[PDB]
Amino acid sequence: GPIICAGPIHSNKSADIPHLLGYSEKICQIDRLIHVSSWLRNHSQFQGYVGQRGGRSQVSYYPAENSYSRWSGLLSPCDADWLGMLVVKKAKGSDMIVPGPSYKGKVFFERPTFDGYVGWGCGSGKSRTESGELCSSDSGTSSGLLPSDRVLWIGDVACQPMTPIPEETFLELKSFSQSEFPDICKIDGIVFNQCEGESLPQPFDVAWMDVGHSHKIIMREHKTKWVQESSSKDFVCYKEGTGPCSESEEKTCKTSGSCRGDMQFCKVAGCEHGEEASEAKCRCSLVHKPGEVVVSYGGMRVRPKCYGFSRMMATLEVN
Amino acid sequence: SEVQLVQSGAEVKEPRESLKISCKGSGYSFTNYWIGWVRQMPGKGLEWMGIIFPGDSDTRYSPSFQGQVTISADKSINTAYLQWSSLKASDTAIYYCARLKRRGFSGEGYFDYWGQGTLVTVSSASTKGPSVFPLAPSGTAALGCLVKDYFPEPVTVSWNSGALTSGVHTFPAVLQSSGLYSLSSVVTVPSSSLGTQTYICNVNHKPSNTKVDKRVEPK
Amino acid sequence: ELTLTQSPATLSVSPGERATLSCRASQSVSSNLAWYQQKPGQAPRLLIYGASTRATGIPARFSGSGSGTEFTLTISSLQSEDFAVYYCQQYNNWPPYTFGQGTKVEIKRTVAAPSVFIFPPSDEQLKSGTASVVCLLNNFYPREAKVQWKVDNALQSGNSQESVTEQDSKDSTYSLSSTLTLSKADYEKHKVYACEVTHQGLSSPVTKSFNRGEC
Ligand SMILES: *[C@@H]1O[C@H](CO)[C@@H](O[C@@H]2O[C@H](CO)[C@@H](O[C@H]3O[C@H](CO)[C@@H](O)[C@H](O)[C@@H]3O)[C@H](O)[C@H]2NC(C)=O)[C@H](O)[C@H]1NC(C)=O
Ligand SMILES: *[C@@H]1O[C@H](CO)[C@@H](O[C@@H]2O[C@H](CO)[C@@H](O)[C@H](O)[C@H]2NC(C)=O)[C@H](O)[C@H]1NC(C)=O
Repeated sequence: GPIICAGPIHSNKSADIPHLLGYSEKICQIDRLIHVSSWLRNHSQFQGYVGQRGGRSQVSYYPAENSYSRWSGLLSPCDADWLGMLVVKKAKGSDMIVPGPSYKGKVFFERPTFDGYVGWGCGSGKSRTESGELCSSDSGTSSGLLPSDRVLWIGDVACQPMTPIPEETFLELKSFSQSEFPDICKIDGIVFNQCEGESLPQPFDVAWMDVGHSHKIIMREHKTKWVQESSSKDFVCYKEGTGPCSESEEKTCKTSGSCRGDMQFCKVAGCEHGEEASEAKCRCSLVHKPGEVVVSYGGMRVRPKCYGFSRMMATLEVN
Repeated sequence: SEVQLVQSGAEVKEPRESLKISCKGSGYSFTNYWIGWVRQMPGKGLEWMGIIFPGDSDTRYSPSFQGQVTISADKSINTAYLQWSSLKASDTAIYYCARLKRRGFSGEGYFDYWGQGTLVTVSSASTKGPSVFPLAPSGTAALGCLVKDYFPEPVTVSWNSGALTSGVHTFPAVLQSSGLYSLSSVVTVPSSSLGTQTYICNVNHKPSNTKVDKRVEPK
Repeated sequence: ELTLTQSPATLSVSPGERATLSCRASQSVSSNLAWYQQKPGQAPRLLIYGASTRATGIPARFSGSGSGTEFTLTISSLQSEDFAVYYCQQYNNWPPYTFGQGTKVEIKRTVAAPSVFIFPPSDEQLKSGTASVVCLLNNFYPREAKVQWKVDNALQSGNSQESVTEQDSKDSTYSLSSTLTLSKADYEKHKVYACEVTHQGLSSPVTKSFNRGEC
């Protein structure tokens, strides 16, 4: 289900996509896949929208049995991009498309890579071939009001506001990863260990975290703990049936203790209920997720920007 | 063990037919508590019909139902009953049984545990599959399907074989005076898709083993 | 000589707020008053007996008060499962077990005007010998709406039926269909078929119409 807003029923492909300043306003655009729509328009000159009727909850995932997608409040890379936390960059010819997903008919797909996040788009009237390598014309996409299953998010991924770590901690994490995967040479074309002879690039499923430096920390043995911290971004503010509150309304609810709220919002930021002369006022409620994830790895505890399990392309040592 | 009242299943009868529905009590001393029956006509409130004390089969009826129904009990099988000699169309309703809890000499008791209810449908019609008619269109537009003259409930309605679910309203069936049901299912669509998108409503009536796919087109 | 009057018939209230429902007996029933809850699609269940005693396993946010003729059911902070119908019941005087007519507790939202559409009968239905004209009111709030059929300006009664959805899970609105049914012969002796809709969200009534056999 959605964080705030049920799936869009757009009426035309030409409607503009406004920039919205409020957090809950942004969340509602995310619920409606307006951010992926905006990405496609910027980068592929796509016309219109993805997510018609279905919204974010009906996106396709690889693998399809996807743990974090069950929690509407966990952010995907595209979600985090819209919130300014990272950038899903337009794919270049050198970015490798992983085998496994069902690419045929897709209009957008995205995967984490070793050093970032990459998206592949299609222009108006086109969709992806079975291999994902090319866009071909597809009469099923002519309306420009496309369903959510045309959007493919690769990986079991959760993004979250990060607690930055110093370079010294990154370099010790990085050395621990190297010691855990001594046979890997490159990942997604990025040197991981020094090698001479190497395999061809191969699909590689791995746990990883993005800790905000030059590349991800990939992990074999690691521990995670989820704790609900009830920070201000863990709540959204809306009115029943009518969508997100404005930026200034949201700021009032999350600073003054004077708005309606669910129990956890009352418990943390304060709430006031009843009475009113007329019209329902703003309410804030807890976003549905396990909380904030802390990763134990190599003797360190880190609150990463993103954490996930997903497929990348790796070469292996040959000797 | 907790108190449970389990009623018999839904009934479909013709006018002037007889009908006996049942309510089986478990988890308590059956002979020692009144059992009541409560009628709920479609879209209306609750009306008390009568009570029976299974210990000695003493009965009390509301004046509204006295002489119209008979309430009985069989304590050998912990079951209470409600029955009609000759049903009318206006007996279509949900019927609940409920156990009466008495506390003292001042009042008459309240209903502390309820059965799940028995739907009774009275129509002179026999099993019949629906006719499906387009609601032709007509920013956004509305289109739909009129699913008319079927019996009994239920029909199921989907759009584009289930690919289209958001923005659909399938209204509750109405039991017409002909004894047949009718409903409409409508959906909101972009006007610009009228003529480029195909909209088909799939209507399935299991009691008549009928499936109908109806394409809904402009003009 | 014994009525139970519940007010209001529909209580529109926001999640987390306190709700107060009242029951007035036309004559004293002491404390012998019970409250029942009926959730959508479910059987009623006891909430309160003896005017103020909460039944076993009922959440603590439900309380009842009163004695004599004026009774209250209070829900201290409404949860999503509390939007339901509530019935009061008298068990003091014969004929006992008088039920109130019910108070529906529904989700409050800003007024939303219906989008109104009219649908003429299909050729396929006309060739079956009957004609159904459908008027659709989509996604409005509150529930109260007036739909009147005019057949060349003559107001119709007795040949129409309405059907309404439940309050929608996501946007908390209602939708409504009104179906006018005529014989084919009756359909064909009139020209103008019109649906006229009155609703709080509309500054003035809205009429949707067509002419038999023209577009
Ligand atoms: C598709 O292109 C859009 C145009 O570049 C881009 O929108 C731009 O997004 C940025 C980042 O969110 C906004 O940046 C600034 O907005 C306000 C001022 O209005 C500042 O207070 C913020 O701090 C922020 O710096 C731009 O306003 C916005 N521009 C427009 C014209 O909308 C989209 O982000 C692109 N889509 C994707 C998926 O990247
Ligand atoms: C495409 O759809 C949008 C959204 O409905 C239209 O924008 C609305 O237009 C109506 C008038 O037709 C205005 O009253 C609304 O205020 C507009 N809403 C917004 C959010 O802008 C848009 O006009 C449509 N485009 C075309 C070409 O019809």
